[PDB]
Amino acid sequence: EPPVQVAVIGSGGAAMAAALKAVEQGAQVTLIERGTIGGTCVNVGCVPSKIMIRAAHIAHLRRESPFDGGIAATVPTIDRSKLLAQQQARVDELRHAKYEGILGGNPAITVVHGEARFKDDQSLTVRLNEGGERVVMFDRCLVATGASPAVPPIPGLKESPYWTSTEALASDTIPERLAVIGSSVVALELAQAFARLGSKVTVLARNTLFFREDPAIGEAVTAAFRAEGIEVLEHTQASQVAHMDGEFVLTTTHGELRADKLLVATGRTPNTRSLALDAAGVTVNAQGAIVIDQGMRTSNPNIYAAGDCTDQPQFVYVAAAAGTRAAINMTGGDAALDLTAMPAVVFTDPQVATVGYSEAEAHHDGIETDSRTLTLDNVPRALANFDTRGFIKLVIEEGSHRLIGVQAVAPEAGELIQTAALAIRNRMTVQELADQLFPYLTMVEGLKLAAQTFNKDVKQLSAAAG
Amino acid sequence: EPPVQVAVIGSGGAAMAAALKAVEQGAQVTLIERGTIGGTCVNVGCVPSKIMIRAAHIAHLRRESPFDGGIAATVPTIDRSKLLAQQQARVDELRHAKYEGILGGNPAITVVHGEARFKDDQSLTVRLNEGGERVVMFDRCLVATGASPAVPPIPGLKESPYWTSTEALASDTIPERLAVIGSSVVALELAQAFARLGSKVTVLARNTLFFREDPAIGEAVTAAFRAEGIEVLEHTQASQVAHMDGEFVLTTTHGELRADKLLVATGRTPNTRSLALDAAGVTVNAQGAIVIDQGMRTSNPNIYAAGDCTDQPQFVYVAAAAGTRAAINMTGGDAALDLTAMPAVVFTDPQVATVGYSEAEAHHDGIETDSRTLTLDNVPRALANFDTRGFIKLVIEEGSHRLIGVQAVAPEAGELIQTAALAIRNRMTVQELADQLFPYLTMVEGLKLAAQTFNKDVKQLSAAAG
Ligand SMILES: Cc1cc2nc3c(=O)[nH]c(=O)nc-3n(C[C@H](O)[C@H](O)[C@H](O)COP(=O)(O)OP(=O)(O)OC[C@H]3O[C@@H](n4cnc5c(N)ncnc54)[C@H](O)[C@@H]3O)c2cc1C
Ligand SMILES: Cc1cc2nc3c(=O)[nH]c(=O)nc-3n(C[C@H](O)[C@H](O)[C@H](O)COP(=O)(O)OP(=O)(O)OC[C@H]3O[C@@H](n4cnc5c(N)ncnc54)[C@H](O)[C@@H]3O)c2cc1C
Ligand SMILES: NC(=O)C1=CN([C@@H]2O[C@H](COP(=O)(O)OP(=O)(O)OC[C@H]3O[C@@H](n4cnc5c(N)ncnc54)[C@H](OP(=O)(O)O)[C@@H]3O)[C@@H](O)[C@H]2O)C=CC1
Ligand SMILES: NC(=O)C1=CN([C@@H]2O[C@H](COP(=O)(O)OP(=O)(O)OC[C@H]3O[C@@H](n4cnc5c(N)ncnc54)[C@H](OP(=O)(O)O)[C@@H]3O)[C@@H](O)[C@H]2O)C=CC1
Repeated sequence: EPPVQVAVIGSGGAAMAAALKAVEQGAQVTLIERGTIGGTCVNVGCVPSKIMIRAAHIAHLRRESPFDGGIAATVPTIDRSKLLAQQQARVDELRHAKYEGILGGNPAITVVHGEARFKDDQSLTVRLNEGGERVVMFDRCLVATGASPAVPPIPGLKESPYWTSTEALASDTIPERLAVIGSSVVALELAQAFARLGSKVTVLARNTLFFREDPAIGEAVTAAFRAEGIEVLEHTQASQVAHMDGEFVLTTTHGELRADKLLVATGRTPNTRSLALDAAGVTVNAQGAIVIDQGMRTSNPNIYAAGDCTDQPQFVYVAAAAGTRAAINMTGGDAALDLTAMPAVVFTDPQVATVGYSEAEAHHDGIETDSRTLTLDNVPRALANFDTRGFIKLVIEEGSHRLIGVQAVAPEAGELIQTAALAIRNRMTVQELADQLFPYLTMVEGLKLAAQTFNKDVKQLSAAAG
Repeated sequence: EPPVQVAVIGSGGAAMAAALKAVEQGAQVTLIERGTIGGTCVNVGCVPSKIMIRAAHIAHLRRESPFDGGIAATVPTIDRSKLLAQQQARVDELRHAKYEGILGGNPAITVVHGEARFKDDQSLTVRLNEGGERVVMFDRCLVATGASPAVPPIPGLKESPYWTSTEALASDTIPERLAVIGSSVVALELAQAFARLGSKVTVLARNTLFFREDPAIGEAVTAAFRAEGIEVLEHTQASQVAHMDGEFVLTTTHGELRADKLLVATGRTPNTRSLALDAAGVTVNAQGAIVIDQGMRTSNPNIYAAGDCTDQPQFVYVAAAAGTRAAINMTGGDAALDLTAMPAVVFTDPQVATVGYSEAEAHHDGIETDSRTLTLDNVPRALANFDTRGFIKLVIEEGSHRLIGVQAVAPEAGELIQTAALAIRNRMTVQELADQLFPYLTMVEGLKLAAQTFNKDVKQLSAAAG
């Protein structure tokens, strides 16, 4: 029973989880990474972005609050060089501790610095970063190559000095004027962060914000953004980009827009063109994403794929869960990833959080539904904070009354969404959820209150009644 | 089938919930209140305190943050007159909308302004606020008279101008120096609020903070308090209070302590001495609390009790839940209050939150346990915030591995505790909890990470792995 030889391409959340699990299951791992160890999350994604957003939150609350009648506010001076140094130090520390140190301190793992492609379904050719090549033979291989920022084909954009999320996060100055092309998670998390740290921000949204989500979400976020001075140009696209006399000049229907920096946040495409997937019989879809089943199996039985390079949702917790289960299956087990109560959080303020079905998604799947939308001016916590921006929306199956989805725009929406996720996992009805005790003056109490509106008027119920 | 005549004494969370439910069940309610409509929660409790604490939070973050290297901070000027006006306006608005307007706009409810006592088990004598008396006959009666701040018998205290929570919340100035006697929820929520709004605060704790809770809680809170300049004198009591030359002078073992204002927060005693409970055969315990079963039944079958005047936990959500169920039982039903997954939240920063059993409580009930304590320096969200004060502690039944309690000291602990409450309600094991997807970079993810440490090393696991 020789150790199974497992090859892993990448070192992000999917690859790390797979490598560690494979080792735990008795395999010898060869991990190939072309760039910085740790991939997107630690280096240019979740961690640095959430740090910058937290800095932004502090800046914002120093600038303004619902309590300014009685607490003086100031325009705080911002030293982005110091903020960036702090951010990078945590990134570097986490990469060393949770990635480099975990791979380096493990004798069942060989790390190769190079770019891999398939030679056949049992071997990779690696172009080594120090030059030349090496062949890596494997019994099983996990492709976990992630994704990269997409670039729309706008004339003049390619040759201009524009930013993706990577360059934005690595910037050592807050630009006076920031233009943002895009209208989803990356665009809006970063637009609000930059605005709060001092930029005059203009968002060019080709449709409306969060266009593919329940429309209540985009409506609430758009209003929030406008309320703190972020310009949101809906149904607006740039037809030309130019960079002249040190600034960006964007041609749009709304007229000419000028800015010091331009962030383009228009999706992330799977990193698969360099892999020679045809050499291993691994099928992709029209977007270039590797097609997998619930066991992370590709069209080739020796090759698995996990994370953003596949057709599954792009979140680090999905990538990791998928990597872990791919490893089980590569080492003789039988695991499947279940996404039925997969929550998602957008780190704007207020936060967006979702889990399960929107009304529209349920209808498209042939489910009969009812819903209730509780505005935050009904939530004691929001009233005590004097900030009632947002809502909590509950979606149920008609008849069974089973909770099947929740969408919320609220401060701490990301915290309360997990109570909704566990309710859905446990197949609870809204009456059962409403019957549980919740602490008074928490945002999560809003789930109880929303659940109660399926049977009675919120305005006619007394404090913590239920 | 004549309408059942239900009398309710009080107008707080228990009484309101009962009155409304009784009416919904077809009864005619006579509600007797000696003071301001709405009782403790709306007027002098939960609502005004959480408002003041939120004001304090803004003041604090304007003063200091983990991002001060790159974001300038100031000592904000505080106008407590304006803050108090804002606070009171929300209190007054909520009393009108959720209490007065709900009672006044209901023809099945008669409100009597006076102090009730029992004449016998079918009638009350009410001393009317406008003078004279009235007898109220009833079929069933709910006693929901709440509690009042307790006063320890310290020489000189009684005749000094000290504060309870009521006077503290109603104060129009921030005192330069505030002394606090007490070491539990009221003392510590208000001590930190006043400190953050500008007071130099000294807490006299007769033992340690949160003495009756898992000791990890008090340790974390004490450290937090000291870290922001609140003096915590453990194992310290005042043996004499004097008020001389405009200031309080407290004699203690640590020597003489002087302050401008003194808050005494040493418990809340049930309001039952004025009720003539012996006239109706209603038994109290040694503390004066009305003894009730899970159906809120007293020793007299026609008389029920709910909220802080009983021996059940003192929270507005318990009082309301109990009032609602008492009403069901007063109108021919069969309901019981289940407190097995009753969460609790303390609105310090970081928050304290608990649900279910501590290790000690489990052991005292004959349950065999294991536990894990995850320090917050292991939680991505806390690391991204550069604030790793606190912990998340999980308690399980040995063998079954069922989660039976959670104690947490963390920002947003009150939000994440509800996920723990639902896990416990649904009888989940820690492995089952750990197997659920949680969003990355939320505080609630900490529950997943803690759950995972029952089977493996946190430090050896990669980002969002599970
Ligand atoms: C700004 C930003 C913020 C985000 N915030 C969040 C968040 O808050 N929460 C959340 O859940 N998700 C977030 N995401 C998404 C999350 O970061 C990704 O879903 C997750 O990191 C994907 O992990 P992965 O392992 O699939 O890929 P990656 O982490 O991208 O790793 C893939 C690795 O493979 C390497 N590679 C590619 N091709 C080859 C090859 N041929 N040979 C060798 N090496 C190769 C790449 O260099 C890369 O290091 C964010 C993303 C961005 C961009
Ligand atoms: C500062 C503070 C902060 C708090 N914060 C929280 C929190 O964040 N969350 C939480 O869950 N709980 C909190 N509590 C506790 C919560 O407020 C109480 O548990 C809850 O309000 C109790 O409700 P109740 O209906 O039992 O009594 P109450 O609201 O006290 O109502 C009792 C009423 O009966 C009246 N009354 C008494 N005797 C008679 C009589 N003989 N005749 C006529 N009328 C009478 C009283 O005047 C009073 O209005 C807090 C308490 C305080 C003091
Ligand atoms: N908190 C978290 O969980 C985070 C997660 N992520 C992950 O990364 C993924 C990628 O994020 P993101 O880049 O925001 O992309 P998304 O795939 O979420 O959305 C694509 C965005 O690009 C717009 N778009 C596409 N093409 C064009 C074009 N030619 N011109 C103008 N706009 C265009 C879309 O507009 P329209 O909608 O109108 O079509 C939409 O706003 C996310 O979906 C998420 O899974 C990223 C950051 C944070
Ligand atoms: N967020 C929330 O849920 C809130 C809830 N409440 C509710 O109201 C209740 C009452 O709160 P609180 O007044 O804090 O009382 P608690 O009953 O929680 O605690 C009593 C406190 O008084 C101290 N004490 C008692 N006698 C003396 C004495 N002679 N000298 C010095 N100290 C003394 C105790 O010390 P030791 O512990 O050492 O014995 C302890 O600190 C709470 O238990 C809670 O149920 C109140 C505020 C907020």
